[PDB]
Amino acid sequence: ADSVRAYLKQIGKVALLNAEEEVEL
Amino acid sequence: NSVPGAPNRVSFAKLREPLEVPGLLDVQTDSFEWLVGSDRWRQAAIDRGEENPVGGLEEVLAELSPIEDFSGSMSLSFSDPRFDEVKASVDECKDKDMTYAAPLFVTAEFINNNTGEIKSQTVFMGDFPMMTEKGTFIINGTERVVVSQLVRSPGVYFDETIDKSTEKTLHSVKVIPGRGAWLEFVRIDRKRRQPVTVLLKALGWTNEQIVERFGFSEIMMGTLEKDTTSGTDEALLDIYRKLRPGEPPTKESAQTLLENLFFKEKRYDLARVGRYKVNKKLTLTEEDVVATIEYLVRLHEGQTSMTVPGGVEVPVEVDDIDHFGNRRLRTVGELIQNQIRVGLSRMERVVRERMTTQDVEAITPQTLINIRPVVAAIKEFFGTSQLSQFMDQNNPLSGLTHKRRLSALGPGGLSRERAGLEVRDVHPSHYGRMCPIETPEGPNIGLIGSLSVYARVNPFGFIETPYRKVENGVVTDQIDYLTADEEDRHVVAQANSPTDENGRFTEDRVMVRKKGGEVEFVSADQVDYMDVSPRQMVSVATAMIPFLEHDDANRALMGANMQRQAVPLVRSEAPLVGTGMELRAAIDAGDVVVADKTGVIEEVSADYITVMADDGTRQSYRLRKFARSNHGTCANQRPIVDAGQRVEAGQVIADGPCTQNGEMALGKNLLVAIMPWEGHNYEDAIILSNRLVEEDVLTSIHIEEHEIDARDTKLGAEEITRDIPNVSDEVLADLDERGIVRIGAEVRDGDILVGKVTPKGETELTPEERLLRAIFGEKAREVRDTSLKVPHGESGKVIGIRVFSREDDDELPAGVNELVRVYVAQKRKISDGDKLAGRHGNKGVIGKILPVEDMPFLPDGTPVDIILNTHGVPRRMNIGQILETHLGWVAKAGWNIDVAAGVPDWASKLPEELYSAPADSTVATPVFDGAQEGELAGLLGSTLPNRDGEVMVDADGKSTLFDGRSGEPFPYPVTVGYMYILKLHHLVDDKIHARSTGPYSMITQQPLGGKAQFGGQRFGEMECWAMQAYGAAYTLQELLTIKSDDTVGRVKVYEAIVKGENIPEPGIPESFKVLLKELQSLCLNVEVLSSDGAAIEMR
Repeated sequence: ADSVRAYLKQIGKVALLNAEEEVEL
Repeated sequence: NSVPGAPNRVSFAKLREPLEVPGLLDVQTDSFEWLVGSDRWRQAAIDRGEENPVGGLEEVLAELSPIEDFSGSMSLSFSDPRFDEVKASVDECKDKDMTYAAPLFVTAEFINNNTGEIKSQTVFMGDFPMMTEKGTFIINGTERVVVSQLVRSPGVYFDETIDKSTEKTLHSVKVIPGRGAWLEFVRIDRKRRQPVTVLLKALGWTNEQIVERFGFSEIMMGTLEKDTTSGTDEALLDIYRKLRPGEPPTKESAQTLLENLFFKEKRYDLARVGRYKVNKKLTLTEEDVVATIEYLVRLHEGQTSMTVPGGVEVPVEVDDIDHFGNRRLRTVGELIQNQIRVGLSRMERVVRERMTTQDVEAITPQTLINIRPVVAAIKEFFGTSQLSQFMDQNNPLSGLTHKRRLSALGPGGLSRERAGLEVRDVHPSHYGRMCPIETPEGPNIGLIGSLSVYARVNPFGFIETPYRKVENGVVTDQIDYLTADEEDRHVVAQANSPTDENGRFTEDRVMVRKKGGEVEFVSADQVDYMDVSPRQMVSVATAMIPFLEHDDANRALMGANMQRQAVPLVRSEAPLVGTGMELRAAIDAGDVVVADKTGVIEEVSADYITVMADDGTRQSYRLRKFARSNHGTCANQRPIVDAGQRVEAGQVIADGPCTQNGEMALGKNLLVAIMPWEGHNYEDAIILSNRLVEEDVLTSIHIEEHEIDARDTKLGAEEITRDIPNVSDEVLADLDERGIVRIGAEVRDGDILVGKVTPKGETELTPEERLLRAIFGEKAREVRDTSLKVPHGESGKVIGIRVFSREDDDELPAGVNELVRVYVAQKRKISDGDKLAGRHGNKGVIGKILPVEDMPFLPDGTPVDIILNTHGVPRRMNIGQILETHLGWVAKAGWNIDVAAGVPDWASKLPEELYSAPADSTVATPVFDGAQEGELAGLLGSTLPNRDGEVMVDADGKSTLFDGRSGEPFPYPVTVGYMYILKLHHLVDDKIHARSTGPYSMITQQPLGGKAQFGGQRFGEMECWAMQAYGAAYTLQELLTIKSDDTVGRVKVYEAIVKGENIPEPGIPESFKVLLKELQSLCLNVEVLSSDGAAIEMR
């Protein structure tokens, strides 16, 4: 119902990188 | 009586007060003393009750301590609140526009669990507004009152509502906490479609436990039998998606959701009220949520007793939200506590987060603490809150009832519009607690009420009433204060039941009140408690209506409201026929000067009064003199004592605005004639003797405050000055050097008070204006004239002046260099159009005032002061006003018995020592034991003379009046007497308004209403209807175009009247042009088309 809840749902679907991937990207 | 200097006012009361009226300002002082927890409150709760008293401040400070992040690595702890001496005195604050406050100090301990170090720091929370002796606060210089709010106490309350369809029975239970989501039977957080069984498994209880605990409940088994939830974790999931839709859950989140919602103390707030309510009736415990459902099933089944599975037995019955046992009443201390709690929790947020980004070991109690939100809560509570009001003072009585008012509106309570008439109706438990006869007439009826005379507030917020317990038909001296819950427990004997010798039941049977409350008649056998006295139910103002018992509650309510509406007279004469309260209501108001130590008077000046105590100590009291009150009445005080006089503790040294010799005087005693007179007093109108003008008996003073400031402007600095750009030296004739009106000057409408000037430019003068400048040589001045003048329709003498300058050290908001306040005062003679009234709800305007020559006048040649119309009296059920009219004559002329030989039959029941009173003696008839009809007649014959031995009034309370106009007598005997009538705060000078042209509104060009703006009258929807029914098109058009909204047409019409030309044709109302523009802004294309040519342009 809430607009911030909506935005958190989507940013939650991605996955946190570790140090190695950040370098990779 | 029992008051040292009490004047002698004889009473007809046939009973004896077993209990003095309590200090009736107490409700305010106790609530506050609890919050601040001064030793005065310490001793109170130590000498009785619990042994660990916790002040409100400490109580909310315990909740904070400690502050610990998720790591628990650091802990910020609070403790030991401290107050310094008050910054400035009350008098100083009201003058300087500051708030009466004590700075608060706290000890903040920050601990690092890793390093084990301690940092102790003293912290300044802010200036904490204190409470005056009178129960008020001074907030930014204005005296304000915090009214106590009525609320639903936390607890489990059940309601039985018959099915709108099946007609079958249903409950329907609710649980309301201090804070957190509320549940209803499981419908939770306003989520329907929830079976009560699915959650019982969510705790982890297996179904056999349901079959074990449910037991006799049939729908308890059928609900689990119908419910399809299999497993305790699967039910938490059906609860998780209904409570938190949109978020996919986790077994860590699914379990903690229920635990965190209620059981956890942080999210769900156990109330001391709620904790106490249900603990006896049955934070939140799983044990408690089971007993809830258990209580419910054993209600719809019809059993009256529930023995918990492991608990103790209590009645199973419906609960009433209007019963005062379930209704508090959050007092001022608590209303402050709650606002402090909010301020701390907002600070805890910055304390918690601050710890994370602050370099560790560099954090101190101060660096984590930012006090902005704590003081803001207080300041923002006193301003803008509906429970914090500007004290209502036109008379001591108005002020005294403002405190003691309890209203159900405000934050934390129902809105005025939503609540139905069930809460407005008087409940049987209001008896002796909240006065039923006193409330507003407007659509606040029943939402606002005043606390009763003997009522007293409980530490938990429930009102208690004093009672005297009876045992075996004998009423003891034991006086026990009972709440509404314990009053339903017993049988309350009627206040007046005949007393027997050393005391006991005399009358065969006793008047009693049951727990219905349902009244009953039983013998002296079964009673427990009795009423402390009549008028327990009544409030202070209500208790001040003589012959209250004779007036319908309708007119009584009006009568109470209008007493607090009166205005102090210059002379302030006390009521000839009074009731009990006048004495004690004036001293407890605080507008009278009382001595706190026995002693003698050293000096008496109009300015101050000093007394030399027997203690050797020296006390002095500065007198309020012509002080302007909140609404403009006059607070002037006068000393009633002389130099040599001895005096006793608690006596009355000086009279206040409405008081005489210690008792409330809200009006004057006037000679009344009840005949209709030549169609002048008609339809509630009143006529007056011009005597009341010549002799200033109804005269009263009034004081207005005018204010102007000189600030810094982008184009320069404003300067208060005597130089005005265009004026004659005459207008300035009353200004001093600086340009402010001289003290003692006389000021008319439009006169200058404070001259001021502000920079202007670039001007671009009109050519026609620049030519006259050259001719008469007056340089166009550099600055516009913005100056303080007296409002239209006002006048008086200049009393005092207050100047605050930035040049002088002083103080002021940024930008303001100089502030000057001017106080104007005027004597207002009683005027035709002013509103008068008696204590019985009888009100009317003055319709005429006649020369004392032509008035109904007694055989003595004594003119009557007021003529009241006969017709208004009979139909209004206020007939008490006729009684006091008779008694008024009695008390004025004196009387004798009735003896010898013996005392007559009527006096037997019985006036005691009342057999004789001299002329002018004052009387008191307490409301519910007053004089009685028999006793009036016996007194009505008594006593001559005027001077000569002739009698002016018969045993009917009538006399032969001579018309002062024709000189012939009036054919029939007319009722005369003395009535107590009050002057009321609706005055013609204030209510007469007129406008031709004036300011117009910015967005709409309409004239702006109100007298401040010089405004015009609103011609409304309903007025236009009337105009249309008449078929007056040109009148209607006129009012709506060239008389308001037509910007060219209104200036033309003026141009036409001044040239005597015809009034021109009207144009388009500006408001309509605005409407088109507002519809365009919604993306609505609105075109005004002619027959053609299609689109017309508004321009």
